Amino acid sequence: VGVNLTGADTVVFYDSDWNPTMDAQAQDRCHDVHIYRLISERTVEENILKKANQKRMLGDMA
Amino acid sequence: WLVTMYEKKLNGILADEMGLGKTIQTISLLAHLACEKGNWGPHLIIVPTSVMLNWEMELKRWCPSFKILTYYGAQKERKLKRQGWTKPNAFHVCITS
Amino acid sequence: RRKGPHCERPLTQEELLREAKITEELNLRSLETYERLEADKKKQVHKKRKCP
Amino acid sequence: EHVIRCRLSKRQRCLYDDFMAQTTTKETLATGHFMSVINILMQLRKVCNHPNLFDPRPVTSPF
Repeated sequence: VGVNLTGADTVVFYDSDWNPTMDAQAQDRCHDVHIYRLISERTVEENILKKANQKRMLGDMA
Repeated sequence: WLVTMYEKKLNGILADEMGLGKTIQTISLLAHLACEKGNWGPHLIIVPTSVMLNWEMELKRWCPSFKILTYYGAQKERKLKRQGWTKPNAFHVCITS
Repeated sequence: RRKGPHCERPLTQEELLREAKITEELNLRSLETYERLEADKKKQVHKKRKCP
Repeated sequence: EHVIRCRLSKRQRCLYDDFMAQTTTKETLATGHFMSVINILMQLRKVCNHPNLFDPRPVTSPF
């Protein structure tokens, strides 16, 4: 929608989207700040979040 | 970069990602043009209706020397605002939708 | 062929105009701060009672 | 910055377990088609979202 109101912390990522540069925009808008990704254990969540981090690193290095 | 584009008489397209302060960059360009080039024109700025107030506040915040004219309201109010707006130095930056 | 137009006041001084607008900056900031403070100190969004 | 971890529901994610267990979905995934795989992944994500969206609690009323 725009530059969300500043002064907000504890960004709760309810679900990871596996989409290109989603949390990067939130981090840029926010930037003390804190991050809380709701990682549901006992599932592929770990491997798919590793994939998402690799995608974000590639998009940042591009 | 914008100042170089202006000096060499070319038009610009700023494609910086959202949130990087393109508004602030354009305001600083206007500040340079006003201070070093002596050009404070009538500088038209066409923005979405949702960000007219945001642009006005950013201008009032960063560059307080620009005469800002927000072109909004009913037809009668627009006519009242246009009355005498052709005179020189009546306004420096106009903000419309 | 009786009437004719007229025009005058061709004056615009670069540096003096820059000074004039740098001064008008004072009025602009005064208006902004006054509006902001007056709104914040008067509106304080709320309602009133009925007149029956 | 740091992250957080969450725990799956003891009772309700038995639905997730049973949806992943049945050989029907296993074969539909092994097929390799794009629609089947993406649809199953969407269903799993939805079950990972308080599955009331995947299986809402029905209101009971006498017959």
